Amino acid sequence: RDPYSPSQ
Amino acid sequence: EIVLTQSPATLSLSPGARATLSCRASQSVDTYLAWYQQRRGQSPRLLIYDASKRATGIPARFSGSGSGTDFTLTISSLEPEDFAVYYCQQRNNWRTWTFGQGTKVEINRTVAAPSVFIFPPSDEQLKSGTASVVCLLNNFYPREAKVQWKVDNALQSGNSQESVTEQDSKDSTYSLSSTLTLSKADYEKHKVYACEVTHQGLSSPVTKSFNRGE
Amino acid sequence: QVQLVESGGGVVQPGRSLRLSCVGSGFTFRRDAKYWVRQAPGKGLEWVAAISHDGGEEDYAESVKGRFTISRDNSRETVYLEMNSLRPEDTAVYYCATTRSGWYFDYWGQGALVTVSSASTKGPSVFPLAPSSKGGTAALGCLVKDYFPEPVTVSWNSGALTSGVHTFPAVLQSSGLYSLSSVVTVPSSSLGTQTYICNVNHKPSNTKVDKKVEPKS
Ligand SMILES: *[C@@H]1O[C@H](CO)[C@@H](O[C@@H]2O[C@H](CO)[C@@H](O[C@@H]3O[C@H](CO[C@H]4O[C@H](CO)[C@@H](O)[C@H](O)[C@@H]4O)[C@@H](O)[C@H](O)[C@@H]3O)[C@H](O)[C@H]2NC(C)=O)[C@H](O)[C@H]1NC(C)=O
Repeated sequence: RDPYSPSQ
Repeated sequence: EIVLTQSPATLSLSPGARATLSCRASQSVDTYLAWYQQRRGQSPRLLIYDASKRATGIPARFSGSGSGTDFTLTISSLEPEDFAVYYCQQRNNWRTWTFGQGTKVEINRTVAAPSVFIFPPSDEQLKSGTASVVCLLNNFYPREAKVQWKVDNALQSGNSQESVTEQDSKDSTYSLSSTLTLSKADYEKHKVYACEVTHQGLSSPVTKSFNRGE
Repeated sequence: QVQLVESGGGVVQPGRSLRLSCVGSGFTFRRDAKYWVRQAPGKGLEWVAAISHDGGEEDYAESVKGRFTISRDNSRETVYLEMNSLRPEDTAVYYCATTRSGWYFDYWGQGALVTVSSASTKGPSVFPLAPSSKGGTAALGCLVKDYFPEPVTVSWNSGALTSGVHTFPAVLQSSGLYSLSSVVTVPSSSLGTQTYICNVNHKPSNTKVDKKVEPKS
């Protein structure tokens, strides 16, 4: 749950 | 919190030499570390990420290594464009990104002592109520230089400012100016104004001075 | 390819607000987080703000938290930085950046300069740095004092003299005004064989000053 990981 | 620190402040090397830059994290960051290059007057650009992966388009002479708390950026053979400032970067607790304080890679050369010049304030400026005294240190290497202002043999502090050029594109030297700012009144209350310069290329500190009104 | 273009920089007085914009092209803008990283003059890089791909998450450095607001409009491929309650130490080049994973700043903009100061626009006074008739090289120059904002340009003899010229970076004085020196070193025999004129231009105040520099009586 990385709040700043890219959209999937 | 996690603090990154970099070493050395200045790395002085010849073109074509191998450069080794260090980055230290106050706690382990695993291999989550990036390196950036910032050439003079240009935006930073990503070189290495995840400690050792090259960004797309980055030449093979850049490599990264390390884990935990100690990391290295290696430039196998320096190119002219590689003389720049390099930053490392990490990210802790998902919501904070931090940098090291940067390492400057400069062109190494032989020691060159500065030639020193002192400039009294102009009569035009004294008619405005302010006196500026300028000391010039021309074409020296290495960067470290100490300038001290003396007014009637009294050492000054807090009333001078220094400015330095970038390494000269021809001889790789620096030049520096030191400006002493006094009021018209304070300037007229003293006689001898001296600039004392200490530098590695000088066997003894060089003093340039003038007497006000002569 | 990936490109980021900032806009909105300028001079602003302390306590006022300024809004920066950054438009992306050549990639899917909505896919990744966006960031602002700033660099004070002569200083290192300082991350400022971050925003998630859809704007659901935002975070800030403690130095700007409560004063800055980062936002994005993906339909316009734009990320914004709203800066309120600006302070002189907020003076910096502000870079916008995008990521491939959220961890690193994979691509950077060109930077936007923000100068926070209460100083009013003022042209410089130009004073000669006259050589003294007292080692083969002689130094002369011009002192360009008390102007705002940056920059000034200095040439010598309308650009005909460039060898030996050093125009130093400006210094910010405690008055809020800038000052710099521009100096030239020449062979000692050249002091009498040539005229030396510094051409100073300060466009923000439309100020032009030409100063002939000669040894003083
Ligand atoms: C970056 O630039 C620096 C200079 O700004 C470099 O430091 C200089 O290094 C040179 C040589 O390493 C020093 O010059 C001389 O060194 C000799 C020693 O070499 C003697 O070797 C044999 C004995 O084994 C002897 O037979 C020879 O005749 C040589 O004399 C000394 O004897 C001299 O007195 C002189 O020092 C410089 O002194 C030194 N400068 C400084 C400021 O340290 C530095 O190496 C450069 N770095 C890189 C990575 O390129």
